[PDB]
Amino acid sequence: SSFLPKEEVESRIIAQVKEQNLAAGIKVELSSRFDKDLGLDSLDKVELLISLEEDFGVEVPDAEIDKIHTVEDAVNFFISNPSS
Amino acid sequence: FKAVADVEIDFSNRAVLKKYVGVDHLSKEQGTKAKFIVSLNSLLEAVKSVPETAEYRKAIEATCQYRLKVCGENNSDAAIEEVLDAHLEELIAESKEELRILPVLLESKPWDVPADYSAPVFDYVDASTILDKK
Amino acid sequence: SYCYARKMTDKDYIAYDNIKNFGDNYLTDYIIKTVPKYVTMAVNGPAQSSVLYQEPTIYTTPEHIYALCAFLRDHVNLQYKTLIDITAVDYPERSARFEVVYHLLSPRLNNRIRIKVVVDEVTSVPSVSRIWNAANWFERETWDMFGVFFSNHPDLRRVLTDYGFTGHPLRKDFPLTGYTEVRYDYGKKRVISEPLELTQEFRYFDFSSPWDTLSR
Amino acid sequence: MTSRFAYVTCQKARNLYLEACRCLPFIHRLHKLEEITSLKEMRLIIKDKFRVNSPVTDSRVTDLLIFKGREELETYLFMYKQRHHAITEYIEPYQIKKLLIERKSSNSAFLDSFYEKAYPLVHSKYA
Amino acid sequence: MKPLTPSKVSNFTINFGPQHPAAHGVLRLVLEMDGEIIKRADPHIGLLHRGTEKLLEYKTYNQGIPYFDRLDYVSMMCMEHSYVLAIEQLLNVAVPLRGQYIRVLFSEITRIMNHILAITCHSMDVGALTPFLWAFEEREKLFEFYERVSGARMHAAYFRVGGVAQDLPIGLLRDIYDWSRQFASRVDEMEELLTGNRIWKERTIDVGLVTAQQAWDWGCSGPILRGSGIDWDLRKNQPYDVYGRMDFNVPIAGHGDCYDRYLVRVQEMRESLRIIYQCLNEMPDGLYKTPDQKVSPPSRGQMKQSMESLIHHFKLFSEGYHVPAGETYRAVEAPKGEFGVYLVSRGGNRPYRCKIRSPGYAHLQMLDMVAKGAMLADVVTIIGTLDVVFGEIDR
Amino acid sequence: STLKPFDLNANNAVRNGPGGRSSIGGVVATVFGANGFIGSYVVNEISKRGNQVVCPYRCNENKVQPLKQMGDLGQVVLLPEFDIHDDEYIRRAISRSNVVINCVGIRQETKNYSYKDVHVDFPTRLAKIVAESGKVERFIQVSEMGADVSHASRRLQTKAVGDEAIMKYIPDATIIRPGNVVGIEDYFYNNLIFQLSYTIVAPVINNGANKVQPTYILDVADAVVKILKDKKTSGKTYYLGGPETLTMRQIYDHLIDTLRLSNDDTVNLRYELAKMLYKPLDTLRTKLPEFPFLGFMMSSDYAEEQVADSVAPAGSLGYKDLSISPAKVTEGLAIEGVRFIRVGGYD
Amino acid sequence: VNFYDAPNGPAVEQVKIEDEWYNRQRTEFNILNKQPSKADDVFIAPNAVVCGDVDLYQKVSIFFGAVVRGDLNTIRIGENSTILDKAVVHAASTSPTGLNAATIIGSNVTVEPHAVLRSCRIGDNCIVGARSVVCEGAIMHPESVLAPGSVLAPGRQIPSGELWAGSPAKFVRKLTYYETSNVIRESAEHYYDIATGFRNETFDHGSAWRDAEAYRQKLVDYKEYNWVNYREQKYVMRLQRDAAELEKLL
Ligand SMILES: NC(=O)C1=CN([C@@H]2O[C@H](COP(=O)(O)OP(=O)(O)OC[C@H]3O[C@@H](n4cnc5c(N)ncnc54)[C@H](OP(=O)(O)O)[C@@H]3O)[C@@H](O)[C@H]2O)C=CC1
Ligand SMILES: CCCCCCCCCCCC(=O)SCCNC(=O)CCNC(=O)[C@H](O)C(C)(C)COP(=O)(O)O
Repeated sequence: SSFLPKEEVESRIIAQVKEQNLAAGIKVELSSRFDKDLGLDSLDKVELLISLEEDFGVEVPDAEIDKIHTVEDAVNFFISNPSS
Repeated sequence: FKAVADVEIDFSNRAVLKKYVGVDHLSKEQGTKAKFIVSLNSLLEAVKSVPETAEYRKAIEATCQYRLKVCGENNSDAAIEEVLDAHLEELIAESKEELRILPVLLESKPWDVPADYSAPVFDYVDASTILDKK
Repeated sequence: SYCYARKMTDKDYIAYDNIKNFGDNYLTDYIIKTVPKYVTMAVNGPAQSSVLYQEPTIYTTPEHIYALCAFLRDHVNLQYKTLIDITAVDYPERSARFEVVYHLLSPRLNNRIRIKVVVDEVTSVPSVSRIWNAANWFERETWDMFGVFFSNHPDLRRVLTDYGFTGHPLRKDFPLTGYTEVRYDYGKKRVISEPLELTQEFRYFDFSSPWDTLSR
Repeated sequence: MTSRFAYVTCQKARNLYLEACRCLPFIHRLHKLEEITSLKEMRLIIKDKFRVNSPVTDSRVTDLLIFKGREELETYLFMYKQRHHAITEYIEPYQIKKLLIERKSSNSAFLDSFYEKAYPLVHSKYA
Repeated sequence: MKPLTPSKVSNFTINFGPQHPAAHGVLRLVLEMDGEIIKRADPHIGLLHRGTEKLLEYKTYNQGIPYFDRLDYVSMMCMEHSYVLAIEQLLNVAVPLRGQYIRVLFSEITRIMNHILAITCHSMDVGALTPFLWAFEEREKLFEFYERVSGARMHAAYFRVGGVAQDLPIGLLRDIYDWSRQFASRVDEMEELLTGNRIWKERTIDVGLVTAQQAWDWGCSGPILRGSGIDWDLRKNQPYDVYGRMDFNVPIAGHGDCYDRYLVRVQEMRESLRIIYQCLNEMPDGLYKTPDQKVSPPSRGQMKQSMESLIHHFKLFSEGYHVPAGETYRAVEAPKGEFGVYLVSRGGNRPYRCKIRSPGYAHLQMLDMVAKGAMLADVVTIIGTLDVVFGEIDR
Repeated sequence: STLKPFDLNANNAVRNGPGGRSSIGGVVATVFGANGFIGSYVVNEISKRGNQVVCPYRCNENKVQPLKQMGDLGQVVLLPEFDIHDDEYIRRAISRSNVVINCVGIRQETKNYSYKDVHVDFPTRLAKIVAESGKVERFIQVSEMGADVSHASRRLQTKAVGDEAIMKYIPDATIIRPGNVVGIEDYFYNNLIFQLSYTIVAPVINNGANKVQPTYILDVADAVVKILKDKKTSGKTYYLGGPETLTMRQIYDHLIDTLRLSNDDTVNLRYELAKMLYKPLDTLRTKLPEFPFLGFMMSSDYAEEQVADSVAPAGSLGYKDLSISPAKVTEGLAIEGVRFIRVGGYD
Repeated sequence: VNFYDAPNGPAVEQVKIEDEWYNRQRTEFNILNKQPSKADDVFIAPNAVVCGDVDLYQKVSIFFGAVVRGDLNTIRIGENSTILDKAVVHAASTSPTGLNAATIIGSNVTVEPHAVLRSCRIGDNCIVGARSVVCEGAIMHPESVLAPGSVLAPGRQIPSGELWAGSPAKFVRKLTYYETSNVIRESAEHYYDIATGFRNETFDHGSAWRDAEAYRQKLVDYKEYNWVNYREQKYVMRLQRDAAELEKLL
């Protein structure tokens, strides 16, 4: 279901994740919960999703925002979606 | 009152008066006595939903009985207007307006209160009464 | 109901005798007996209509305000077709600080009634706009000046205060002069808001006498 | 129509923030703020505006605060407030903070305020 | 299997800014219009909100009277009158008959100037400028009466608790009577230019239609009620001064359009002239302010000859009178409608809460319902009939 | 942030308040050239903080109208008749003043006043008058960056000679030397725009090679405040260049881009030709009154100052010593003014 | 009772079934916004009832007593498909499977008497036997036959070329080439011939209206007949309903 390469989208999402103040230092990769691994706040999570909105020209549902939890989950969401 | 129209019209015609003051806006119907009787009887039928020993129902029954009496002795529709201080059209609209709030009163049921309900009332006594005399 | 002009001549009377009596002395008792759940207490005092008469004041709770207002407007004997105004008074000494006041007119009864709902900062008062369309702006003003939230209002927005004003000015804890002041800057060619400075401070003159007794 | 096979708001502020972020481009275009500020840059200010009210925990106070923040957003969205208002109250202070160069004062916080004014509670203008 | 039907969309969210041929003051009006027809009107107010209500709380009762004069610059006397009536009700103070007559007389005079300004400024908004200038000379003659009684042409502050500040100067009653002898002819001159004019008729007929039910629902008062067929006047239904003695007839119209309200206002000017003539002929002799000197200042010779009067003067001009704890709402028939003050007293020398009920606030709220389906040009006429004053709307 | 005092003697006694319009700052200032572009912002900065500013001006009530709004009651004092040759008026102007700022300068010569008068004689005379008083504690003179004794242009040479005279009489004076100042009322971008749009051809001296360091007016105004808030700055010259060094061709191109001009209207009027076209017109200027048609751009001095690099010397004091980060003049708020004209979505 | 947003308007006069003195049943009639569509050669028996969104293709025959109710969802009957006597075709609002709940009948399909079809896909050249029930979501593939007295449970499938029988319908035998090619089509053609016959002796307006016209003429002669402008009354009723709906407080 990956419309575009997994490596590319992952590198891009982690590039935007690095832009946030924390979510870096020793662990910035997959399998990192936004609020339980990276120290991100919920508002910061929503803003990060909006920055990914600008990067990949595709919207995210709010209920999906309730469903998204990880760096794996966000890249999975963006690869799944045909507009990408 | 004084009409603000230069044109000369007869205000004792009892229809030119109603056309001038705009009662037709309130109701396009003519508003005869029989319509008033029907409206009062329909209000009496409606208030049956309210419990029998409810002060509101007794009030509506008393008011409807008073107005049905006033219709009784007075055979002239204008006489009813004089006694009730209203045009027959707005008297008829009155019962419908009462009908409108029956659903809202049956949802909250204000008449249900405990048998120890007590509403404190504070009353003002004027000094002019005491100072002038007792 | 609606005081449509009926009598062309000799309407010198203020109103009929029966209509005056029923509203001069039976109005509060009639309200209490007819709709007891809504009423918590009643005060008869100096009349709003006139100096000589006496007009009722009814205290009710926020939950019952909509039904009490609907009863007052459309009851055959009591037809308060008009909402004169809606007001709040801040009483910081009380736990329930705000007293929302409703003023009504019955053209048929030629009488005025005052309805009070006592709330606090957190609680909300249901909007009565469906009963009287005039309420919308009055409740918006009450929200602006005092901070009382009105539930189910079509669009509760500030009216009087400047755009971006967050404080509620008529609260007794709000400074008379406020917190900010407005000036044009030459450097930034914009009109800007700054913290308050007063060239001459407001002089509060304490005129109270120890011997006075009227103060409650 | 049946077979056995047939049938087999703690975050109100997050929603308000999402509404603000989604409405940001519209106010950028309505208020002609494209060139002066970026969307991400304003998205950063909005969080600080949200963070000032963190300590509250009562639900009712939270409701009032959310309603007031929605009003603040609606003022810009409906053109009640103007472009210069947006410049003065959000964009200019944020840009000023970035352009600020300050010497790390060796004196503690007490010494600096003691040198500055007798009553620390009184504000200072044009610091 | 029956086709559905789509609809059309409205745009053109105009902003109608402060605009000179309109009701005086600054009006910001946001109008949503489908083409040339308005679909929603949202008046933006607060442009003349001076915080009057909160300022009253920091002043003594006599110190707060000048606020009511400046709430409505067209009708000062009626505005301060409600405040003094409410303080009198709480204080239980009785006004002497001469002062009651002087209040009724000057209230009718300010009513007449208000109606003159309203009608001629409305005609100016339409585009006729001759009635406007023809009216300023009359309004000057009436401002001259004000400057005679108070020394201020506009903000007199003449009405006081328990009576009037000073007595009528000698020769005033004759001059007012002469102005009255010629007023009816002047009004007829104005009436011919407006009434009967085809362009005025076309501009005003069937514009701003209001029905009695709508007026009561929106809380309207005065000319708006009487142009729709409602025989309701506070001066008659709820008299507040020697108005009960006065003999005058309510003007009534039924259509509710702009023209009907204009005709009502002209007839109201005539009725006010009748009331003034009755006031002039029946003006009593005696005290103009209340004899009680614990609520009214003593006379100057009296303060200069008596110890008790000097004490009362000092304590009334420094502390002021103490109003007993209580609440009251007193309304007066202002020229623009019903103006009322809700005064809350806790027993001190300053008001705790002074709510002002604006007659024009509810009319501006009614603007949206009235100005639905109208045009950009009709808004000016509709605003003219409401006759809204924004210092009065924004307290 | 902690408010820093104006480092003036006995300020601690007089100063009181938060530092705003209604507060009391212990600075009484005589700003010569107040109605000018540079002077008005300096007056605004000083008066904004509650200080009193004396503004001597040549009789012109409409030109000095903005200065009236600058300060609270009695803070902005406008003296009606200012002449550079009148000693008694200068003494009266600086009577109560403890800081004097000189922003008086002429871009071009006229019949009444030459460069040598305004840029040399007035600084020397004012320096003597300030020196004899003793109450004046701080002196600030505003000059161009490119001012040098060995400069072809007469304006930039006379300015440096006047600065040296000021340094001789008052040793503790600070010489502020900003670059081409960008502002709403500036003579840099406004003249360039007028050249691009209402002139038949835009002559560019050489190919725009000359390098410049433009700075925003608010930065220079803040720099003046930082000079006055430190006594250690006295006796030093500060080259207040902008954050970015740009050639004149880049600025012309970027103005064309921001305004979205159809194409490039600039032409190559190389040097050695302007030196022949404008050379008689200078003699024309010295014998005729002020005329709007020709000025500043149409002079040999402008060509001579546009053939050199007006950039800060490497070893030099600047904004960093004053702890100010200059804002870019090609982006942000600085460029809004030219932006309002046209941006291609506009008209 | 009265649907005020009905496409043709509210009903000015509604008559009770007790007050009817004759049978007024219509063979094709409109249920609110759903209109049945028929071709020129489609035969509907006088007894038959067709209502709702039912689309009748060319050569469709609806025989006596058959009810085709297209109220909940769409019914489509294909070319030369015959619904025989007392056979009910109905559509469900939703199907259990989750597919479209329309009742689509293919071409040359014979639905034998008293067979009930509800929200099923019936393929071309199919026979549903007498008293055979095909439930919601059941799909019969083309050239398949369901024997009399058999039930297809919801969501079940009958493959092509097969004969199925039993209450839990099960495979019996494969239909032969001759059967599928000829006989299934031939049955539909025979019933088309019968329906063509019935159509040929049908008058456009048969002489049953005369009896009601006699009563109407008697009312006219005795001056009780009233002329009602139903269009204007519908307009007035809708206006009054809108005004009342605006007035109501709850
Ligand atoms: N691009 C710039 O703006 C830069 C400016 N500077 C220097 O700063 C100084 C001023 O800058 P700017 O303000 O732009 O120049 P302005 O010409 O705009 O200001 C000049 C001021 O001096 C006054 N003035 C000029 N000649 C006389 C005179 N003969 N007698 C009395 N007053 C006089 C003017 O008053 P009037 O209006 O009546 O002439 C005006 O107030 C100049 O020396 C300039 O070189 C430094 C760096 C760059
Ligand atoms: C240019 C236009 C700009 C518009 C500016 C609008 C600014 C609006 C500011 C209003 C601020 C509020 O609402 S404050 C809303 C009420 N404040 C509360 O604290 C309630 C619960 N708070 C929390 O959970 C955390 O503090 C929190 C960090 C919020 C995590 O958010 P989440 O609950 O998701 O987890």
